Amino acid sequence: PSQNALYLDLLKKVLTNTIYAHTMIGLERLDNLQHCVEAVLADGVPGDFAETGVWRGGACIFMRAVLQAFGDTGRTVWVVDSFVSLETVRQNFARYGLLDEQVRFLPGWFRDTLPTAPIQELAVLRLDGDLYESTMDSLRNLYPKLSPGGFVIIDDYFLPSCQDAVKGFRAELGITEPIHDIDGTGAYWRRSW
Amino acid sequence: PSQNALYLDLLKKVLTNTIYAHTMIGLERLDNLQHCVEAVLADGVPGDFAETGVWRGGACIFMRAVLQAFGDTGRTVWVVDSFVSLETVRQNFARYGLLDEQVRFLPGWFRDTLPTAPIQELAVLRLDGDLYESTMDSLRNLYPKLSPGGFVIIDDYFLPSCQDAVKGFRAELGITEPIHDIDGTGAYWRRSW
Ligand SMILES: [Mg+2]
Ligand SMILES: [Mg+2]
Repeated sequence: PSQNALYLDLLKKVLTNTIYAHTMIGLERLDNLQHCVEAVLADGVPGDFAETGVWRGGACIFMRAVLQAFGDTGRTVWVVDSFVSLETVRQNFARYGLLDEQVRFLPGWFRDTLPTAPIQELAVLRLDGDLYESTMDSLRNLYPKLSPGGFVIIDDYFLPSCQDAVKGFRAELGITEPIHDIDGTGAYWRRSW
Repeated sequence: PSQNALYLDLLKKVLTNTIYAHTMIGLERLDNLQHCVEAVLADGVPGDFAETGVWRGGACIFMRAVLQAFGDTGRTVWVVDSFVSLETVRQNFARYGLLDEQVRFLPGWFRDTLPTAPIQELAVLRLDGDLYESTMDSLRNLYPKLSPGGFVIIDDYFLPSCQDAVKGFRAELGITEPIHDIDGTGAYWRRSW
């Protein structure tokens, strides 16, 4: 059931700066990110949230905001990137009053930070898969933490080179859950039960 | 009881542009405007809302937003000024998706538009009382429509010349409901029962 719909609808107008930028990903993809997050809450899919490649942080701020909207104080949002520096993203969470303990930051190269990542389980995994290595590093390390019922979201999936990186990973692991389109740009799938 | 608090809290961060301008009046005065509007809804004080001197319209957008937040479809918000033109304010309501039938516009000089004003009753009357004539025109014409339990809000009350205009009006009508401070700038009073 849709708690604080108005809040989240306004926040998307604001994050996308449609109101006068904090995320390039646009409305349709924030919409997708809302439904996936609301599904894991409603269905009881355990785990934290995590985005690799956050840029200014809008998507991570938004995921945090949905947790705010449904009164979930247990799940953590993981903001993972090299760093548009870290402190700028931090204070981007602040301006929404969401810079708190439900937001943790993993600064550094993915090669270095992800294998030893202090994440136990995920209900949502998100990546702006522009590059081959970034995508594999993210999927290979973090996907195994993705709980059943959890979602993987790939923001630039339909870029052919991103496609191929992704098909390659799904072949490696024998992952066969079917991919669904979002907007001709991004795509996602829900891990099986 | 506080419906959609998160929505309204975010909207104030946005209207005041504390998030990256739509109202100069600031947080404390949007806060005051929230409590007064929530009181008339909770207490059943009938009537529309009306602001004279709106500038970009932020306060009027906000009043409309509180109606959005409490699911009140009956009350109208009156946006009253000469016109930073009218159409700019209109599309300022649009960017929040609140440009609808619960918002009506009274363009023109107060001398011309207010005596023949198509307003029946008010629960909230608001003015940025910078000038003597604007203040009197607003109070004299519209205050008598203010229901019992209704609020009058004067955004620049503590400016000495605004003070005196206002004391003058309250003397004229034998209005004795005591004035309360907001922030050292604005002030308001609640009409008696
Ligand atoms: Mg992208
Ligand atoms: Mg003023």
